[PDB]
Amino acid sequence: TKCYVTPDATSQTCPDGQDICYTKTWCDGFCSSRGKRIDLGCAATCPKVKPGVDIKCCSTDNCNPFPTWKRKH
Repeated sequence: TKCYVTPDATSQTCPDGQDICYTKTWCDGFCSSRGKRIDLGCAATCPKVKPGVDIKCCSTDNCNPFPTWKRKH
């Protein structure tokens, strides 16, 4: 199982692997720093090419609480 964001339910799905939680976005800090951002997936590698979008990956499962919201949470 894994994480995600989509704050609605909890946010630990896409079993498949094995893999990671990846969240990639746009902004992170002041633009919309209280929704969201973020598209996420069931990973497949966080490399190191990024312009301006915030990309985080972490192996594990659920990684992730960090639903964060507004502030947490």
